Amino acid sequence: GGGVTFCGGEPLLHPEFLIDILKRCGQQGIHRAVDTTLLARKETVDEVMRNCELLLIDLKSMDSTVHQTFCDVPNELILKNIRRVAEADFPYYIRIPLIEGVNADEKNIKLSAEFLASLPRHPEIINLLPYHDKMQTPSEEVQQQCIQILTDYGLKATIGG
Amino acid sequence: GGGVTFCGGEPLLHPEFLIDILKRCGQQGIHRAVDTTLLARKETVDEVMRNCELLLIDLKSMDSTVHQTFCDVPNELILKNIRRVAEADFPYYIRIPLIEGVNADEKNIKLSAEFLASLPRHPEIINLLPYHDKMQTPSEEVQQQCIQILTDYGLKATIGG
Repeated sequence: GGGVTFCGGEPLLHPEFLIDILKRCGQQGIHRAVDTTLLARKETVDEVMRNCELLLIDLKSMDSTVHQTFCDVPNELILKNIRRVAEADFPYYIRIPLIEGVNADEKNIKLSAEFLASLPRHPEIINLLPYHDKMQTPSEEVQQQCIQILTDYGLKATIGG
Repeated sequence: GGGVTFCGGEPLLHPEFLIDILKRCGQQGIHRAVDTTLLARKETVDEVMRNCELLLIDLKSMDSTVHQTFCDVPNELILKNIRRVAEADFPYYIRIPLIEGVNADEKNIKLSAEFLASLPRHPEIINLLPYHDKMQTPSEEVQQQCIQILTDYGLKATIGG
Protein backbone atom coordinates (compact mmCIF):
# COMPACT_ATOMS: atom_id res chain seq x y z
CA GLY A 1 0.00 0.00 0.00
CA GLY A 2 2.89 2.36 0.70
CA GLY A 3 2.31 5.58 2.62
CA VAL A 4 4.16 8.73 3.60
CA THR A 5 7.74 8.95 4.89
CA PHE A 6 9.55 11.95 6.33
CA CYS A 7 13.33 11.68 5.93
CA GLY A 8 16.35 13.66 7.01
CA GLY A 9 16.92 16.73 9.12
CA GLU A 10 14.66 19.32 7.54
CA PRO A 11 11.23 17.94 8.52
CA LEU A 12 12.40 17.81 12.14
CA LEU A 13 13.06 21.58 12.10
CA HIS A 14 9.31 22.02 11.63
CA PRO A 15 8.09 19.80 14.51
CA GLU A 16 4.62 21.32 14.99
CA PHE A 17 4.04 21.17 11.24
CA LEU A 18 5.30 17.55 11.07
CA ILE A 19 2.85 16.48 13.79
CA ASP A 20 -0.01 18.31 12.03
CA ILE A 21 0.71 16.56 8.71
CA LEU A 22 1.09 13.22 10.50
CA LYS A 23 -2.31 13.74 12.17
CA ARG A 24 -3.94 14.58 8.82
CA CYS A 25 -2.42 11.48 7.19
CA GLY A 26 -3.65 9.30 10.09
CA GLN A 27 -7.23 10.50 9.55
CA GLN A 28 -6.99 9.42 5.90
CA GLY A 29 -5.63 5.98 6.95
CA ILE A 30 -2.24 6.52 5.33
CA HIS A 31 0.73 4.61 6.84
CA ARG A 32 3.35 6.95 8.32
CA ALA A 33 7.12 6.52 8.84
CA VAL A 34 9.34 9.21 10.31
CA ASP A 35 13.13 9.58 10.42
CA THR A 36 13.86 10.78 13.98
CA THR A 37 17.67 10.41 13.80
CA LEU A 38 18.32 14.10 14.53
CA LEU A 39 15.39 14.87 16.86
CA ALA A 40 16.77 16.71 19.86
CA ARG A 41 13.86 16.80 22.28
CA LYS A 42 12.46 13.71 23.92
CA GLU A 43 8.91 15.20 24.19
CA THR A 44 8.92 15.57 20.38
CA VAL A 45 10.03 11.97 19.83
CA ASP A 46 7.13 10.93 22.10
CA GLU A 47 4.61 13.05 20.16
CA VAL A 48 5.90 11.73 16.81
CA MET A 49 5.40 8.16 18.09
CA ARG A 50 1.79 9.00 18.99
CA ASN A 51 1.21 10.02 15.36
CA CYS A 52 2.94 7.42 13.21
CA GLU A 53 3.36 3.72 12.60
CA LEU A 54 7.17 3.36 12.39
CA LEU A 55 10.36 5.24 13.22
CA LEU A 56 13.46 5.19 11.02
CA ILE A 57 16.87 5.94 12.52
CA ASP A 58 20.27 6.03 10.80
CA LEU A 59 23.21 4.53 12.71
CA LYS A 60 26.16 5.68 10.59
CA SER A 61 28.85 4.96 13.19
CA MET A 62 29.41 4.04 16.80
CA ASP A 63 32.53 6.25 16.56
CA SER A 64 31.34 9.79 17.35
CA THR A 65 34.38 11.28 15.59
CA VAL A 66 33.51 9.42 12.36
CA HIS A 67 29.90 10.55 12.86
CA GLN A 68 30.92 14.21 13.35
CA THR A 69 33.15 14.10 10.26
CA PHE A 70 30.47 12.73 7.93
CA CYS A 71 27.30 14.08 9.61
CA ASP A 72 28.45 17.35 11.20
CA VAL A 73 26.97 16.09 14.46
CA PRO A 74 28.15 13.76 17.22
CA ASN A 75 26.32 10.46 17.72
CA GLU A 76 25.42 10.91 21.41
CA LEU A 77 21.89 12.13 20.58
CA ILE A 78 21.38 9.47 17.90
CA LEU A 79 22.12 6.73 20.45
CA LYS A 80 19.87 8.36 23.06
CA ASN A 81 16.99 8.49 20.55
CA ILE A 82 17.37 4.86 19.57
CA ARG A 83 17.30 3.89 23.24
CA ARG A 84 14.21 6.05 23.83
CA VAL A 85 12.25 4.44 21.00
CA ALA A 86 13.31 0.96 22.15
CA GLU A 87 12.26 1.72 25.76
CA ALA A 88 8.90 2.98 24.45
CA ASP A 89 8.33 -0.49 22.90
CA PHE A 90 7.67 1.15 19.53
CA PRO A 91 8.54 -0.25 16.07
CA TYR A 92 11.69 1.09 14.46
CA TYR A 93 14.08 0.35 11.61
CA ILE A 94 17.81 1.00 11.74
CA ARG A 95 19.60 2.03 8.54
CA ILE A 96 23.37 1.75 8.14
CA PRO A 97 24.77 3.28 4.96
CA LEU A 98 27.68 0.87 4.61
CA ILE A 99 30.89 2.49 3.36
CA GLU A 100 34.19 0.65 3.06
CA GLY A 101 36.72 2.98 4.70
CA VAL A 102 34.19 4.63 7.04
CA ASN A 103 32.01 2.12 8.96
CA ALA A 104 32.17 -1.41 7.45
CA ASP A 105 34.93 -2.49 9.83
CA GLU A 106 34.20 -5.48 12.07
CA LYS A 107 34.71 -3.33 15.17
CA ASN A 108 32.03 -0.79 14.23
CA ILE A 109 29.51 -3.41 13.16
CA LYS A 110 30.09 -5.46 16.33
CA LEU A 111 29.74 -2.36 18.55
CA SER A 112 26.56 -1.51 16.64
CA ALA A 113 25.20 -5.04 17.13
CA GLU A 114 26.05 -5.02 20.84
CA PHE A 115 24.29 -1.70 21.35
CA LEU A 116 21.16 -2.76 19.47
CA ALA A 117 21.01 -6.28 20.93
CA SER A 118 21.10 -4.82 24.46
CA LEU A 119 17.95 -2.75 23.92
CA PRO A 120 14.65 -3.94 25.41
CA ARG A 121 13.06 -3.91 21.93
CA HIS A 122 15.18 -4.72 18.87
CA PRO A 123 14.73 -3.06 15.48
CA GLU A 124 12.18 -4.62 13.15
CA ILE A 125 15.01 -4.81 10.65
CA ILE A 126 18.49 -3.40 10.13
CA ASN A 127 18.98 -2.22 6.53
CA LEU A 128 22.59 -2.25 5.34
CA LEU A 129 22.76 0.14 2.37
CA PRO A 130 26.03 -0.38 0.49
CA TYR A 131 27.62 2.79 -0.77
CA HIS A 132 27.61 3.18 -4.51
CA ASP A 133 29.57 6.03 -6.14
CA LYS A 134 38.33 6.46 1.51
CA MET A 135 34.73 5.81 0.46
CA GLN A 136 34.17 2.65 -1.55
CA THR A 137 31.45 0.10 -2.07
CA PRO A 138 31.97 -2.76 0.39
CA SER A 139 32.75 -6.10 -1.27
CA GLU A 140 30.08 -8.80 -1.38
CA GLU A 141 32.22 -10.66 1.18
CA VAL A 142 32.25 -7.72 3.60
CA GLN A 143 28.50 -7.12 3.15
CA GLN A 144 27.74 -10.73 4.06
CA GLN A 145 30.21 -10.65 6.96
CA CYS A 146 28.28 -7.64 8.31
CA ILE A 147 24.98 -9.47 7.94
CA GLN A 148 26.46 -12.49 9.74
CA ILE A 149 27.70 -10.37 12.67
CA LEU A 150 24.29 -8.80 13.19
CA THR A 151 22.58 -12.21 12.85
CA ASP A 152 25.05 -13.71 15.37
CA TYR A 153 23.89 -11.11 17.95
CA GLY A 154 20.26 -12.11 17.39
CA LEU A 155 19.30 -9.17 15.19
CA LYS A 156 17.37 -9.12 11.91
CA ALA A 157 19.41 -7.65 9.06
CA THR A 158 19.27 -7.34 5.30
CA ILE A 159 21.06 -5.67 2.40
CA GLY A 160 19.06 -2.86 0.81
CA GLY A 161 15.93 -1.02 1.88
CA GLY B 1 18.10 17.93 4.12
CA GLY B 2 15.66 15.15 3.25
CA GLY B 3 11.96 15.90 2.88
CA VAL B 4 8.68 14.07 2.41
CA THR B 5 8.03 11.14 0.07
CA PHE B 6 4.72 9.53 -0.83
CA CYS B 7 5.14 5.90 -1.94
CA GLY B 8 2.92 3.18 -3.32
CA GLY B 9 -0.71 2.94 -4.33
CA GLU B 10 -2.56 4.17 -1.26
CA PRO B 11 -1.64 7.88 -1.33
CA LEU B 12 -2.83 8.02 -4.95
CA LEU B 13 -6.32 6.88 -3.88
CA HIS B 14 -6.59 10.16 -1.96
CA PRO B 15 -5.57 12.57 -4.77
CA GLU B 16 -7.18 15.75 -3.42
CA PHE B 17 -5.68 15.05 0.01
CA LEU B 18 -2.24 14.32 -1.53
CA ILE B 19 -2.24 17.66 -3.36
CA ASP B 20 -3.33 19.48 -0.18
CA ILE B 21 -0.49 17.94 1.86
CA LEU B 22 1.97 18.64 -0.96
CA LYS B 23 0.86 22.30 -1.00
CA ARG B 24 1.29 22.57 2.79
CA CYS B 25 4.78 21.03 2.61
CA GLY B 26 5.75 23.45 -0.20
CA GLN B 27 4.80 26.44 1.98
CA GLN B 28 7.15 25.14 4.70
CA GLY B 29 9.97 24.70 2.14
CA ILE B 30 10.07 20.92 2.49
CA HIS B 31 11.32 18.92 -0.54
CA ARG B 32 8.62 16.65 -1.99
CA ALA B 33 8.86 13.38 -3.96
CA VAL B 34 5.82 11.43 -5.14
CA ASP B 35 5.47 7.89 -6.49
CA THR B 36 3.06 8.24 -9.43
CA THR B 37 3.49 4.69 -10.79
CA LEU B 38 -0.21 3.81 -10.42
CA LEU B 39 -1.79 7.23 -11.11
CA ALA B 40 -4.59 6.70 -13.61
CA ARG B 41 -5.56 10.21 -14.62
CA LYS B 42 -3.28 12.49 -16.58
CA GLU B 43 -4.79 15.68 -15.02
CA THR B 44 -3.76 14.34 -11.60
CA VAL B 45 -0.20 13.62 -12.73
CA ASP B 46 -0.07 17.22 -14.00
CA GLU B 47 -1.35 18.63 -10.69
CA VAL B 48 1.10 16.48 -8.68
CA MET B 49 3.96 17.86 -10.82
CA ARG B 50 2.83 21.41 -10.01
CA ASN B 51 3.19 20.60 -6.30
CA CYS B 52 6.41 18.62 -5.93
CA GLU B 53 10.08 18.53 -6.81
CA LEU B 54 10.52 14.95 -8.12
CA LEU B 55 8.48 12.01 -9.37
CA LEU B 56 9.34 8.39 -8.60
CA ILE B 57 8.12 5.61 -10.88
CA ASP B 58 8.67 1.85 -10.60
CA LEU B 59 9.39 -0.04 -13.82
CA LYS B 60 9.11 -3.66 -12.67
CA SER B 61 8.85 -5.20 -16.15
CA MET B 62 8.40 -4.38 -19.80
CA ASP B 63 6.45 -7.67 -19.97
CA SER B 64 2.85 -6.78 -19.05
CA THR B 65 2.13 -10.41 -18.11
CA VAL B 66 5.02 -10.42 -15.62
CA HIS B 67 3.77 -7.05 -14.36
CA GLN B 68 0.19 -8.34 -13.92
CA THR B 69 1.42 -11.43 -12.09
CA PHE B 70 3.53 -9.53 -9.55
CA CYS B 71 1.64 -6.20 -9.41
CA ASP B 72 -1.98 -7.19 -10.10
CA VAL B 73 -1.99 -4.54 -12.82
CA PRO B 74 -0.82 -4.39 -16.43
CA ASN B 75 2.07 -2.06 -17.32
CA GLU B 76 0.30 -0.05 -20.04
CA LEU B 77 -0.55 2.80 -17.64
CA ILE B 78 2.90 2.73 -16.01
CA LEU B 79 4.53 3.27 -19.42
CA LYS B 80 2.05 6.03 -20.32
CA ASN B 81 2.83 7.84 -17.05
CA ILE B 82 6.57 7.66 -17.55
CA ARG B 83 6.14 9.09 -21.05
CA ARG B 84 3.89 11.87 -19.71
CA VAL B 85 6.41 12.97 -17.08
CA ALA B 86 9.24 12.84 -19.64
CA GLU B 87 7.22 14.93 -22.14
CA ALA B 88 6.50 17.45 -19.36
CA ASP B 89 10.29 17.94 -18.97
CA PHE B 90 9.98 17.19 -15.26
CA PRO B 91 12.55 15.41 -13.03
CA TYR B 92 11.90 11.75 -12.32
CA TYR B 93 13.64 8.67 -10.96
CA ILE B 94 13.00 5.14 -12.21
CA ARG B 95 13.22 2.26 -9.73
CA ILE B 96 13.65 -1.35 -10.84
CA PRO B 97 13.38 -3.93 -8.08
CA LEU B 98 15.77 -6.43 -9.64
CA ILE B 99 14.73 -10.06 -9.18
CA GLU B 100 16.58 -12.99 -10.73
CA GLY B 101 13.82 -15.11 -12.29
CA VAL B 102 11.42 -12.19 -12.86
CA ASN B 103 13.05 -9.18 -14.57
CA ALA B 104 16.88 -9.35 -14.51
CA ASP B 105 17.05 -10.97 -17.94
CA GLU B 106 19.02 -9.13 -20.63
CA LYS B 107 15.89 -8.85 -22.78
CA ASN B 108 13.85 -7.02 -20.14
CA ILE B 109 16.66 -4.68 -19.18
CA LYS B 110 17.43 -3.87 -22.83
CA LEU B 111 13.73 -3.22 -23.59
CA SER B 112 13.62 -1.02 -20.49
CA ALA B 113 16.71 0.90 -21.61
CA GLU B 114 15.36 1.35 -25.14
CA PHE B 115 12.07 2.70 -23.83
CA LEU B 116 13.72 5.14 -21.41
CA ALA B 117 16.47 6.25 -23.81
CA SER B 118 13.83 7.15 -26.42
CA LEU B 119 12.08 9.62 -24.11
CA PRO B 120 12.63 13.36 -24.61
CA ARG B 121 13.85 13.67 -20.99
CA HIS B 122 15.73 10.78 -19.38
CA PRO B 123 15.41 9.83 -15.71
CA GLU B 124 17.70 11.63 -13.28
CA ILE B 125 18.80 8.18 -12.20
CA ILE B 126 17.69 4.58 -12.54
CA ASN B 127 17.90 2.74 -9.19
CA LEU B 128 18.39 -1.01 -9.48
CA LEU B 129 17.24 -2.50 -6.16
CA PRO B 130 18.42 -6.11 -5.88
CA TYR B 131 15.94 -8.45 -4.30
CA HIS B 132 16.93 -9.75 -0.91
CA ASP B 133 14.87 -12.52 0.75
CA LYS B 134 11.74 -18.16 -8.93
CA MET B 135 12.72 -15.07 -6.93
CA GLN B 136 16.38 -14.79 -6.05
CA THR B 137 18.94 -12.09 -5.46
CA PRO B 138 20.71 -11.35 -8.75
CA SER B 139 24.43 -12.18 -8.72
CA GLU B 140 26.97 -9.36 -8.56
CA GLU B 141 27.79 -10.24 -12.19
CA VAL B 142 24.17 -9.86 -13.31
CA GLN B 143 23.75 -6.60 -11.36
CA GLN B 144 26.78 -5.09 -13.09
CA GLN B 145 25.66 -6.42 -16.47
CA CYS B 146 22.36 -4.58 -15.94
CA ILE B 147 24.18 -1.39 -15.04
CA GLN B 148 26.35 -1.75 -18.15
CA ILE B 149 23.32 -2.20 -20.43
CA LEU B 150 21.65 0.94 -19.12
CA THR B 151 24.94 2.87 -19.35
CA ASP B 152 25.44 1.63 -22.94
CA TYR B 153 22.07 3.22 -23.89
CA GLY B 154 23.19 6.56 -22.42
CA LEU B 155 21.24 6.31 -19.17
CA LYS B 156 22.37 6.99 -15.60
CA ALA B 157 22.05 3.94 -13.37
CA THR B 158 23.13 2.76 -9.94
CA ILE B 159 22.62 -0.11 -7.52
CA GLY B 160 20.57 0.83 -4.47
CA GLY B 161 18.46 3.86 -3.64
